[PDB]
Amino acid sequence: APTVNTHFGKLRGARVPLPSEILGPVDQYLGVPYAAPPIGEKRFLPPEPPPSWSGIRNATHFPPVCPQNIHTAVPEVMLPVWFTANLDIVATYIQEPNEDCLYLNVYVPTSGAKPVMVYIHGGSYMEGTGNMIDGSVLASYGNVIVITLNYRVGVLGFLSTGDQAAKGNYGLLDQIQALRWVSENIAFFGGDPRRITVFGSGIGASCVSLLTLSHHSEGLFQRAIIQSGSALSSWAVNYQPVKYTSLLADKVGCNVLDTVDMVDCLRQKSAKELVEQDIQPARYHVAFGPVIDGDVIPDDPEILMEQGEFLNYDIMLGVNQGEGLKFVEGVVDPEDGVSGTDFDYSVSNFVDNLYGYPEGKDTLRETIKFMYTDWADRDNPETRRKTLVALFTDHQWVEPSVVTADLHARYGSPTYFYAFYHHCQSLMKPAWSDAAHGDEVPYVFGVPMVGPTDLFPCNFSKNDVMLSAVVMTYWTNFAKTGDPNKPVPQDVAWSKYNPRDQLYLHIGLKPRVRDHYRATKVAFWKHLVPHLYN
Amino acid sequence: APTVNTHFGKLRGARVPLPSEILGPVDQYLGVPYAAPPIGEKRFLPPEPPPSWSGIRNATHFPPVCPQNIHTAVPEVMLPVWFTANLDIVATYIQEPNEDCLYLNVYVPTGAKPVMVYIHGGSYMEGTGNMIDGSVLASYGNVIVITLNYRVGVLGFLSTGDQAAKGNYGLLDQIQALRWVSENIAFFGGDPRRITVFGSGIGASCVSLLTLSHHSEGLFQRAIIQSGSALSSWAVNYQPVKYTSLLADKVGCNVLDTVDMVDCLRQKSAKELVEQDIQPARYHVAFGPVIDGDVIPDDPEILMEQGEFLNYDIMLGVNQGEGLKFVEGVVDPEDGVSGTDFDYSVSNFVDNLYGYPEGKDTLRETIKFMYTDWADRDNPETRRKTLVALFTDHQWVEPSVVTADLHARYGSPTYFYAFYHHCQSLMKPAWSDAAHGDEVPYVFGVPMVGPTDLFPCNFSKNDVMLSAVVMTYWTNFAKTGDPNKPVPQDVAWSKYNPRDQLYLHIGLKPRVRDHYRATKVAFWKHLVPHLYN
Ligand SMILES: *[C@@H]1O[C@H](CO)[C@@H](O)[C@H](O)[C@H]1NC(C)=O
Ligand SMILES: *[C@@H]1O[C@H](CO)[C@@H](O)[C@H](O)[C@H]1NC(C)=O
Ligand SMILES: *[C@@H]1O[C@H](CO)[C@@H](O)[C@H](O)[C@H]1NC(C)=O
Ligand SMILES: *[C@@H]1O[C@H](CO)[C@@H](O)[C@H](O)[C@H]1NC(C)=O
Repeated sequence: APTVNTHFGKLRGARVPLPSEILGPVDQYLGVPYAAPPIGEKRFLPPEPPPSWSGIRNATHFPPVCPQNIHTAVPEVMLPVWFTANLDIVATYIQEPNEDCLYLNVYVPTSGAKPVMVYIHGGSYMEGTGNMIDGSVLASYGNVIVITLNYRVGVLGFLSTGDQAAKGNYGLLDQIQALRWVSENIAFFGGDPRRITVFGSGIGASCVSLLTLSHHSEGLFQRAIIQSGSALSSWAVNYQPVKYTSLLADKVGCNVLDTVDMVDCLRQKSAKELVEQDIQPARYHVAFGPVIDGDVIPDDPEILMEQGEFLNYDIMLGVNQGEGLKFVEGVVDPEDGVSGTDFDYSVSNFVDNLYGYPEGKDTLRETIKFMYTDWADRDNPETRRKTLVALFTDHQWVEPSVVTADLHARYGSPTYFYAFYHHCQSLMKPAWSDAAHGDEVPYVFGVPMVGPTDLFPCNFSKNDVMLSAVVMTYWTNFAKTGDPNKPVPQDVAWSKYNPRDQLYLHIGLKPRVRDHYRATKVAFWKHLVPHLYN
Repeated sequence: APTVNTHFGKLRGARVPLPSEILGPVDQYLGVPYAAPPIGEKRFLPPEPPPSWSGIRNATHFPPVCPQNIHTAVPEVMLPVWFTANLDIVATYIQEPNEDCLYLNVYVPTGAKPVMVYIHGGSYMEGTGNMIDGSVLASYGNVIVITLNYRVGVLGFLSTGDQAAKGNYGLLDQIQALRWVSENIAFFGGDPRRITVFGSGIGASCVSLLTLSHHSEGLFQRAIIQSGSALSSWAVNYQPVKYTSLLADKVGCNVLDTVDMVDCLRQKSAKELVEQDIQPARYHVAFGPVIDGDVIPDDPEILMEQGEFLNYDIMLGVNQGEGLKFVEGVVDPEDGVSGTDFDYSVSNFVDNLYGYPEGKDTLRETIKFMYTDWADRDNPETRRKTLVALFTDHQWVEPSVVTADLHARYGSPTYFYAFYHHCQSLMKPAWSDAAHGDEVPYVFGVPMVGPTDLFPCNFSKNDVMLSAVVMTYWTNFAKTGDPNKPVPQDVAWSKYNPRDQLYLHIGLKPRVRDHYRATKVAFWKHLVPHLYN
C-alpha cells in the first residue's frame, strides 16, 4: 500500500514490478488532480488549484482524457507515425473522454532526492494523452521521477477570440499549473524540485519550446529537452485564432453581437459538440493552438528567443533523419520511387501552401527544385523520394530547431543538439523509410527493455535495447546534472553545441560527434530563401 | 643529313639527341612554310598554298613569329601562368617578328606513325608554337608532333562584319596548315589517316572551333581539348565591327566604306597595327574568331547540337585551379580573402559577365550562397579557394562539360579529365592548385629533360612518373582513339557519357570518378539562366 502525503491530501498509489528482472519495481500514482476541473464557468478560464480531500485518495486507475476525437479529421502530417499507424490501439486509451481531465501520472523508482522529468505529450494540439506512455522503464533505469500529464486540447484548450473574452493558451496554462504542482509537491515523492526537466516530442516539444519563452513558467523548471519540434514551425502558433473561432461559432450556431456573449454561449454547448466540428485550417497550419496573447506568449516566439528569456534553461534538442515521411507517402509508387512530374508537383504545391503565391514565386520554386535535386544521380526515382522527404524535414524541423539551438547557445549557455538516425523495424512504416516523426520516443522511454507493446509492435533486436539504454542514459544524465555525460558513463562524449563549432550528436547504433548538421541546407532556408522573394 | 621530299620541294632538317638516355633521338624540321606569305594584297585574305623551291631547303632554325607585342597590354587572366611568370624568356622567342610567319615545325621519331598537331594560344594576340619542343612527346610516344605558327591579333582576326574583311584568318591558317600535313606528312613517315589536333587554353578554344567547321572536314580525325572551349566568354568575339572601327580611328584609317578602310589598313605597317592599345570588355576579346557564316556558320553551341563534331574522337578536360588570376589581386599575406573582398569580387564578376540586367541583385546573392562553405563560413583561406572555383567553374568547367555532354550525346567516343597535379616553383603561389597551363609540361614530357628556361620547375621523380603516364594516355588516344590502347600503364580511363559522367582524375594517383563538380556545373547550366531575363 504505497502512500504519499501532499499539500491537498494523502493519496494511495500502486507498486508495480517491471517484467525485466534487472530493473527494479516502481511506485506509480495515476490520476492526481493538479487543478480544479475546468467545467461550467471554469471553461475557457485559466486553471485553478484543486480542492483538498480529507481522507486517503485513490490513485490506482487512469482518469478520463480531455475531450477529443481521433476519428474527426486532424492534420495527418503533424501526428507521429506510431500514432496514426495504430489508431485502433490508441482508441482504447481515448474512450470515454471527460472535460474533467486535468490530471497527471507519477512514476517513482524504489540515493538522495531524485530528479524529475515532466513529459508533455502532443499530436496536433487537438488530441493525445500522457496515459499512452508508461514512464516506468525510464524511471527505474535512470533513477529519476517521470511524470506524464493531461492538458486541455483543441477548442477547449486553445479557443481564442483575439481579445479579453477568450485570451486562449489554456492548454499551456494547464502545463504551467501542472509544473507548479510538481515544484511545490514532488518533494513529497522524494523528488527534487530544484532539478526539474520538462521534455516533449513533436507538438509536445513545440509546447516545451513555448514554455521556455514565457514569463509564467519562470522559476518552475531548470532544463528542457525539445524533441522534433519548435516554437518556429508553421504549425506551432496560430496567427489567425479570430478567423477559426468565428467559424466554430457559426457551426454551433453561437453567433452573437458581443464576443463576451458568444464565449458564454459556447459554455452552454456540450463539450462533445465543440470537439467534433470539422474545422480545417490552411495546409501545414493549425486552426486551434497557442496564440500570441501578449501575456503567456508576449510576442512572436522568435523575438522572444532573441530577448534571451529561455537562456536560463539547460536545453537539449534534436531531430530525426526522415521526419517528413508523410509529405511524400502519397506519391511513392510500388518501386519506391517518385517521378519527375510528381517531384515538380509536390515542390510547387509546397511553395503554394507555405509561401502563398507572392512576387517572384516562380523564381523561388525553381531554386527549391535545384537545391533538392541530386545532380550526381538526376534520374534516380528512389533518391528523388529521399530529397523530397528531406525538403520537408529540413524546412519544418531541422532549420527551425537549428535556429533555436543557435539562439539559445548564443552566449554560451548550455545547449546540446542531436540527429536521430535509427528506428525500429516494423509494419507501421514503409521499409525504405528512415527515422520518422516520433520514432525516437520508444528508445527514450525504454520500450525495447520490455519488448513489443500494443502501441509499439516493433520487432526489437539486441541492438535496439543497447541503444535505448544509451539514449536513456544520456537523457536522465541531462536531467540530473545538465550534462548528458555526467554522472553515469556509457558502458563517445556528447559535446556542447555552439553557433561557431556547431557540434551535434549523431544518435544511431553507430554513435559519434559531428558538426554543422545539414548546414548548407539550413543556410538555404535561413538566409537565401528570405532574399529570393520581396 | 636528314632529308625529306615534299610536294613543294626537298628540305633538310637536323637530327637531335635527347638528354634522356632512355629516349631515342628525333629528326626535327623547323620553319616549313605551309602557306604563301600573307602580306601586301595577301593580308586580310585566306591563306594560299606556298610556292615551290628549287633547291634543298635548310630547316634547322626557327623562322620569325607572327606580328605581336608582349609588352603591349592584353588580358592577363587569359594567359597561362608559365607564360606571364617568365615574360623575359618568352621575349627571346618573340624577338624579330615578321608578317611572313606561316611556318610549322615537325618532330619525327627515329609502320606509319600517328600525327599530333599542336595549336598554341595565349589570347589570340600573341604566342608561337616555337616555344614548345615536341621532341620528348615524339620520342617517348613514338608519334609525329607538329607545332605551328598562325596569324594572331589584328592580322589574324580583324573583321568588318561584312565582305571587306570576313575574319577568322588565324583559324583559316590552322586549316591550311592541317591540309599541308594531310597531303605531305606521309613523306615524313606519318599516317594522314591518324591525325590528332590538340591545344591548351585559347589554343583549345581554336581546336573546339575547328571541329565545328565545314572547312576542317576530312583533315583530322581526333581532337584533344585542354583547358578551353568554344563556349567561354572570350572564345568568340560578338562585336567585331565595334573594335575594328576603334582600330581604324587610332591608325587614322577610318572611312564610311568598309572596302576602303580595309584597303587603307593594308597600307599600314604590320608594326603599327599591333602596338595599338585596344582593350575589350572584361573577360571578353577585341580581336578573335567571329561568326562569319562561313568558317563559323553559327553560334558555337548551336553547331554542337547540329552534330558537326560527332565524327571526331574527342578528349577534353580542365585543371583544379584554372582561375588563379581571378583572385590573385585580393589575396592578403595570410593567404586569405576578406568577406568584404569576397562580396566585392563576386559583385564585380556579375557586373562584367551579365551586365546589370533585371534581377541581378537576386542572382548576385545566389552566386554568393552557392560558393560559400557554410561548414566553415569564417575561414579566409577557404574563401579564397571558393573564389578561385567560382571563376574556374564558370569559365572552364561548365563550358567544357557542356561540350563533353553534347559530343557524347549519341555515344561517339569522348573522354573527360580533371588535372589535379602541378610542379613546384616560384612561378605560382605555394597555396595554389594546378593553374592555367600547368598541364602543358607533363603533356610534353618536360620532367624527362629536367628544368628548362620556360619551365623552371623542380621536377621530382613523381613528376617524371606522371608525365610518362599522361603522355602514354595522350599518344595512345592519337594511335587508336582510345587512351588505354595499345600501350598499357606499367588504371583504365573510362568513356564519358551524359548519364554516367565518368572522368579521369589526373594526379599522382590516377582514378576514375563521376559527375565532376556536377552540382556546381548544374548551377551555371540550369538554375542561373532562370533568375535573370
Ligand atoms: C479506494 O479503493 C479501495 C479498493 O481498491 C477501496 O477499498 C477504498 O474504499 C477506496 N477509497 C475511496 C476513498 O473511495
Ligand atoms: C518480426 O520478426 C520476425 C522474426 O522473429 C520477422 O519474421 C518479421 O519480418 C519481423 N517484422 C518486421 C516488420 O521486420
Ligand atoms: C643550315 O642552317 C643552320 C642553322 O642552324 C646553319 O648553322 C648551317 O650552317 C646551315 N647549313 C648549310 C649547309 O647551309
Ligand atoms: C626546388 O626543389 C626543392 C626540392 O628538391 C623544392 O623544395 C623547392 O621548392 C624547389 N624550388 C623551386 C624554386 O622550384
